[PDB]
Amino acid sequence: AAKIRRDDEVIVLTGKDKGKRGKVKNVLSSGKVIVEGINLVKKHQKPVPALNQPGGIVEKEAAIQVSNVAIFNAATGKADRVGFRFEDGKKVRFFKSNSETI
Amino acid sequence: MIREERLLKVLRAPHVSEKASTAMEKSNTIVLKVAKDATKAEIKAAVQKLFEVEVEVVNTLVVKGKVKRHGQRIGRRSDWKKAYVTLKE
Amino acid sequence: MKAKELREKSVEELNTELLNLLREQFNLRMQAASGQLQQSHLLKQVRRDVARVKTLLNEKAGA
Amino acid sequence: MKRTFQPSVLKRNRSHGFRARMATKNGRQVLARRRAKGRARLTVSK
Amino acid sequence: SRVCQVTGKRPVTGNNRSHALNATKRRFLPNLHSHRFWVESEKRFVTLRVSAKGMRVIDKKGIDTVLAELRARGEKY
RNA sequence: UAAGGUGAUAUGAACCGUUAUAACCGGCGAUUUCCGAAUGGGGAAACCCAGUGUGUUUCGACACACUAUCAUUAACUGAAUCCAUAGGUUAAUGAGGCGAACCGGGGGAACUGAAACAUCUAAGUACCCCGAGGAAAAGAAAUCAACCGAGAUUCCCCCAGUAGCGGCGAGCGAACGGGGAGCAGCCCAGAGCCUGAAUCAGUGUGUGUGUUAGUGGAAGCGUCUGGAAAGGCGCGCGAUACAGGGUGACAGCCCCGUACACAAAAAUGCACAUGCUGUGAGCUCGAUGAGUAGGGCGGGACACGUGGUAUCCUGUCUGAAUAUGGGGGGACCAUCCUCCAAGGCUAAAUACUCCUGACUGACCGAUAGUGAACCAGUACCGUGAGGGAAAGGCGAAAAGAAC
RNA sequence: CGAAGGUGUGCUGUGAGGCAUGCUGGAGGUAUCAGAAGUGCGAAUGCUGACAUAAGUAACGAUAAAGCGGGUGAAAAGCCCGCUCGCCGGAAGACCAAGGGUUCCUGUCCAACGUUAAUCGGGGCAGGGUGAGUCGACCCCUAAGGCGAGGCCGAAAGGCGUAGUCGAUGGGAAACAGGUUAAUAUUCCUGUACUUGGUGUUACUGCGAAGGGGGGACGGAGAAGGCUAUGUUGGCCGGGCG
Repeated sequence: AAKIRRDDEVIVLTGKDKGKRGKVKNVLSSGKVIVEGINLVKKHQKPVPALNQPGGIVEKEAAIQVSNVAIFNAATGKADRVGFRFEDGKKVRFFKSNSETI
Repeated sequence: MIREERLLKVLRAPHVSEKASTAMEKSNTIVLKVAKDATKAEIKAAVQKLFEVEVEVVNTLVVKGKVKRHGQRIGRRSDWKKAYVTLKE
Repeated sequence: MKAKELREKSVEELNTELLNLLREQFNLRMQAASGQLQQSHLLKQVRRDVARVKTLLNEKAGA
Repeated sequence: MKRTFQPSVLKRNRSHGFRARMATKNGRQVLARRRAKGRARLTVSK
Repeated sequence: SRVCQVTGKRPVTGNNRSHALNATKRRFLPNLHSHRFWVESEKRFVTLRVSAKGMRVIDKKGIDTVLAELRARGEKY
């Protein structure tokens, strides 16, 4: 009951990174996934001296909405919607436009 | 019976302070935070059976909580019980 | 733990397990108040273990 | 000047405490109205 | 309270009407007296607070059945 | 159902997982400190003090369980006082407290209007108290009617601001009859034939349809502006789905949904058929509710204020006949007509919304809408009852400003 | 390739108004003709918020009174230390009850609070602090009074009251001196004590209540005596000889 899962590869449909692809690192309950190396923000990391302090301006990955990413088809190379079928008694995902299981 | 379970549940923590250290030096007295129920007889029974040390006498006091302010919320801290357990020379 | 494993045990073994779990609980919380237990999470799991034993100590003891 | 409020927790609890409302019918109506409004301090007891 | 045990009579309410038709709330009380009746079934005296019409009822229907319906309604005698 | 989680402010730490007993959601269970009807006694609520019995005593003590009051029933005793009651002990069952409105009953104002005011009005209102239910009350003619007839109660629209009542002022205001909603009748006062008889109240067995978690669910690409396309342009497809909400600007085809087709281990709700427990059914014969109807006095209710005032309820004093009889038909009398009081039960149509879900709005949009969109019955004020605020908005994303 | 709103300008209508467009703004608006109003504000000693004025004006809360040196600090009239001066002293000192509730103590901070400044604080923040057989409560008993099984009375609610049961401001067993913490002490420590119960052997032995008796157990005023608390003086002891 969840289309874009953790270690899936996705393309991006919307944004400054539109069309660019990558694999998903983590999925957050706010309806947002993180895809590494695709949405880079330049945070000013403040040093708080009660630890070891790297400091500086560190670029990291931001959360992108899960509506903006779509599962890569990896055969034709364009984005694809995925649905759920019952290929056998455990419910499984499958690409539309060609009945292929992920 | 359910005696030793109560003995395990009455003790909470050892206290660390300046007065606790001065107590253990000048009087051989340990200071420890107990449960709120904590009669002196069951405190003595618990520290004897669990800590392997004979006990002379036990004094107990009640430490009231301080009404702190966090942000704008007034919140009282929890009310706990302190015990000075005196060990045998 | 495995709750079915405690279902296969008897009254005396579950009572000795309860007293051992409470003893381990006391040791862990005194160690946590003392400064050690970098691994704090065991505290929670030990608490849950005692609760599970008491559940069967009502349930296997009779309805 | 001596003021009207000269406090005492004994007269306070005997006059407006929880058991002094629970003794009479009109005190139980007072408590029903405090619960219907939804007040935090039902009586002055502490 | 002023309740006849046999007839169940209560004080009722109403008005003092004047000669100028002023209405004031008054009460009508029953003609209540405590009288002890000789019951030869249990063969003693039983005191009852009865009205005078209740005494006329006990004179018409005997005391033994009136005590039976008094026991039926669950009163005290 | 599940590949992500350990509630929020609210990061962090240590962990738990991924094919199944991580987490989450649902049914049933377990534990449920103390106060509170508070129930062992007391008390300044959240505290103090016990008694009795059983088992665990390392002998310093533990751990459970019971002990309120009242009503009813039953058993032992039991005075004055032979008898016996009163009284006392014990057990079993039941009740008590709270809750928004609706309902029934016991009490019951005044302001106000009358251009003053006393009868009257407001008004059987506000309020107080008692009691019950998901509805409650009524309810099966001693009713109306008119010489024709209708057939229990309740609710709505007419009749009709009509007859009437009224310092005949202010005001109050029917009924008969008509159209509808919904319709259901019984039983004891007592016996004989008879006992699973037409049915109702409760247990299990089964089915249906619900409720309590859920599952699937269609079809869009290029190009221009732009921070970002869902927008403009072009070219397609789905539709029993173009309700809605999000998505970096306005998306039927990105997502969650929607139409639709489906789903329950276990718990219940309603219908049934089924099986026990109580209960009578149906024919014959009788009986048919007495300090009652009525009356006198004093009040109240009927639209009806004592008036010529019928009818009903009663505080008080009386007091019948008892179906060859009695009530009513608006003073009352006679003739007709119609019914059978002094004993009860009863569904539906009707009223209400603390609370639950869904949907809607020529409703509001932060001085509005609930007092309260924000940790609001809060802060604060008052001895108390009680009164009672102000306060929303960075951005798409903290990328919340290193140096 | 820019909506509402805001802010200017120019046109235009007899008027309420309208149209256009510049800048701001960054997502909405709405023709025409119909329809419905929480439909138009300058006044109500209107209500709510904001902001003026008086005006940098009065005042800065006992006329017990300060001055100097050193320190700290970015900064000292006010803080700390020290030396003088002043004030109270049947209090402006020291212990509590009630009432507050952490205001106590230490470190740190000076936005707001403090009628000024503040390095200070009863302010913010983090930590620490309250030790009892003998003190007090709880406890046993009662007063005034409250509640009150049954009971009596009352439309209902409820009122009064018996046996009981609470109710102190009263009656009831027991601990003193010295030392110690930054903050507690009749609580901790040292020394020396005392009280009440249970339990267990021992010595004798009639004990036993919810009842009887005593005791507890009691006014005002006055006066005298004996003491002590306490103070003064002298002696003694240690220092001084200015």
